[PDB]
Amino acid sequence: EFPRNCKDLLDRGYFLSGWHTIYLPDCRPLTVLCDMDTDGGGWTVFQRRMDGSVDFYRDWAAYKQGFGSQLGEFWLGNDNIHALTAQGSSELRVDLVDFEGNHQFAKYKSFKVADEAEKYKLVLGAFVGGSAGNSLTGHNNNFFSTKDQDNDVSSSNCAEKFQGAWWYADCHASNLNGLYLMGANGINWSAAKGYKYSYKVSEMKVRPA
Amino acid sequence: PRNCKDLLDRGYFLSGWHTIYLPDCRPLTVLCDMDTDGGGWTVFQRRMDGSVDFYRDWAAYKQGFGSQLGEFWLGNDNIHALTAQGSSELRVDLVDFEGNHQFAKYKSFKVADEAEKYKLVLGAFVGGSAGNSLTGHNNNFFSTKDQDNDVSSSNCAEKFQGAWWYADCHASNLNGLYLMGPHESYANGINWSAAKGYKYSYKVSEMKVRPA
Amino acid sequence: FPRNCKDLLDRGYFLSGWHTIYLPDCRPLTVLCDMDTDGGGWTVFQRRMDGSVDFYRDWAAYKQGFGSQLGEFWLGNDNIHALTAQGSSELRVDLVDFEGNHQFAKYKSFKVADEAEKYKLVLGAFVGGSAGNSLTGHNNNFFSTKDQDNDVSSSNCAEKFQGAWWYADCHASNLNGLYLANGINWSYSYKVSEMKVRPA
Ligand SMILES: [Ca+2]
Ligand SMILES: [Ca+2]
Repeated sequence: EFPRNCKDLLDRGYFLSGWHTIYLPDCRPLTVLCDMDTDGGGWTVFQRRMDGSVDFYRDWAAYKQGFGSQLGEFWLGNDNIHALTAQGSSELRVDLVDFEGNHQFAKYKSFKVADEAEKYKLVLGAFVGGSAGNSLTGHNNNFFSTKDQDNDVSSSNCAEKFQGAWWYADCHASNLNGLYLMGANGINWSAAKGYKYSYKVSEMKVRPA
Repeated sequence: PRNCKDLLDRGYFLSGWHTIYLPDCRPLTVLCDMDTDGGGWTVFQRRMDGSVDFYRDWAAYKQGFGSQLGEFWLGNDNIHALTAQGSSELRVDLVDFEGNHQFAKYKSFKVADEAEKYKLVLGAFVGGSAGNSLTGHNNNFFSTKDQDNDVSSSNCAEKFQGAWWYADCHASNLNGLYLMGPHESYANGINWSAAKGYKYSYKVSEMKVRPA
Repeated sequence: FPRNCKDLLDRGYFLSGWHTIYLPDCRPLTVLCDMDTDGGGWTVFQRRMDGSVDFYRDWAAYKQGFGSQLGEFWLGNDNIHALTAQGSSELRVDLVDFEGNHQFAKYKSFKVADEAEKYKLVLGAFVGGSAGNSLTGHNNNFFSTKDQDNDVSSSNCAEKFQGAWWYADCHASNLNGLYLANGINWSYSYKVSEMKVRPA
């Protein structure tokens, strides 16, 4: 019928991950990538990196709308992410695979992204656990920044300096939306300042708690 | 459409995911191979990079798991449903690490219902450059690490890390660990034996069926 | 209602992906929409990326289309003609070399005639692109396959360069040639190729 999230789809027999249309709070249809395999399944994937084929060094407008390909890398769009997390309580999961096939993850108790008027402010709950480490520690309430709209608290333009949009505060390292390095490689996710971690694949996803 | 063959006849010339309806009319999105050996094949297993964990339990293999964007096991209940009626042929398409396509084709293929433990009902091997690795596997029950149904004293699924229609296992199979060996051409990816004592490594595998 | 990827883009489909559009004869066709590159709304009719698909096929194969939505494909000459038979359409060729460098070639006008006209190439001016005009001087050329030689060269161009294309008097391989230099060639070897159209 009118699935409201990937969890509803999973309950309806959809055991394989894939794209499906779900209906947002205002019933706006949105085709999203459902992770039906990982940690119970029913996760709506809003970010995916895997080979650096997609340019993520985009402006505010692009991140607002979303960009990329369903066949590969993408950013679902901030308005969409806000819409997906505005209702109820949602948990955040970050799934990563290093360049040797090791899967690692990080999970957060609650995750919400405010609307554009609030600069897509990140409302992040407690770090639940995960082999990947808590790279988003202290990021609760950080506003979103893109190369053309610096809403971070650093003297440098974080989004430019780390070539990517994120919920920056006082930036010191690149993140999952940074440049996909080739020949550190891929993208970074580290909980320890001064130490980078290279991942080939990244997926940020949400599911009602 | 009740299968990919109906879709092919319907004009769907490109391989890809489409919805079909099992006998009970319950919809199921399946990967159709419309290119290989005349097209119309319904793919129930696909491996390509070892991104998906195939060391799963009976419940997992029963329902199916993985991703439409990559590796997956369509699900034994689904596979049974797809092969329960009439006669279906089985095709296994592999690609080694040097890009060479190899295959194995069987005259008839069917997976029994869960009641009969998804027993493999395999007809005659009709040829294929990949060799007949399923030789003498007909009537074998399906075994997963948690649901042991082979005719051995050991739990084959565990020893070779992977669910399969084991009898008395000897080597790994298409559902085993996707190895990352030091050598790319051999002892890498997944195994399918061309003949007895001669194992070969494959980077990609697809198991598919088509009504005969 | 959507007649092409531009219609889909305009209706909220911002991510590239496969969607159903309706051709002039109203028959549905699932096509790959590039919603990202150069304004988006491009209908991709050819894609190469790893050499997994055999492109050395006959007239019938190229006429209907072949390949996989999950990878490499040729949408089909009848479909390409159908997609460009009305109004004016732009052609874009997006390529990626073996190091990740994206390059492109863009043409102001592009159309593939019907089968009676041997899917003749109707190509407008080269609007630009980092990849250079490799289709230079191919306007009005017929499409040729290994079993249907419609070129002007004494030899069988499609066979000689193992791939179907709008050959004149062949001299090199093209985007529909053997995927090996590695990969495919465009007047330079590339790992990924996408040919796409959008109404102008
Ligand atoms: Ca700043
Ligand atoms: Ca046993």
